[PDB]
Amino acid sequence: NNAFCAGFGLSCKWECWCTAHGTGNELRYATAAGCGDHLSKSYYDARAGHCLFSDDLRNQFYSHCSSLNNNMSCRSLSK
Repeated sequence: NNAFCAGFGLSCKWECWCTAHGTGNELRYATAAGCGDHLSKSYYDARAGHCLFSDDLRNQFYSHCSSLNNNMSCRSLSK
């Protein structure tokens, strides 16, 4: 849900991050720049350097990583 996800990083349904073209390396700073305060209802997890959300904000996050010339990878948090 949005309350617990954006608030504590709990009950989130998606975990996404920007990745570098060519190497596929995770890019924490690019990820942070489009998460938390930059994307309503998202939760930036500084330990993993990943962006989490309950609502499906993949389109919005995709646009962000792309604007920086990066790719995006997401994990569905499936039960």
